[PDB]
Amino acid sequence: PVDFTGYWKMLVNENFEEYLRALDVNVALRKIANLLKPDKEIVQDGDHMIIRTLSTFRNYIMDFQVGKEFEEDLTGIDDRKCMTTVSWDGDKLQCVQKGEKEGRGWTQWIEGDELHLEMRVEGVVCKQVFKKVQ
Repeated sequence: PVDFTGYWKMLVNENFEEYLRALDVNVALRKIANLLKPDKEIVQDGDHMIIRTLSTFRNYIMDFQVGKEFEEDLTGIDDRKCMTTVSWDGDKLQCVQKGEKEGRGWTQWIEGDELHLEMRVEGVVCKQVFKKVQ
């Protein structure tokens, strides 16, 4: 129902250190992650989506069909593998990442001209907000 396609620049990044720690990211890699302001480059065609999380350090690429469970390789983040499903919730995207960590996933939606992303694991919540450059 919504088209997320765009290059979205980060404006807000709350509790990211707390989220990476809950994934057992070691202290040096958390130190550099503090420098980063990852952007979202998204291309979508219907239920097919590529979400490229771009940073000067390391990118993370997601490439998926909404509603199709897939083996997600989170190499670069915590190098785990998850059984992951992205689903439509109205205009919102809900992601459940099944694996070692409880309650791992995220929610993505657009409010106005703002891309919103909440990342969760073990009850830690990271809030990110992005905007296209007008």
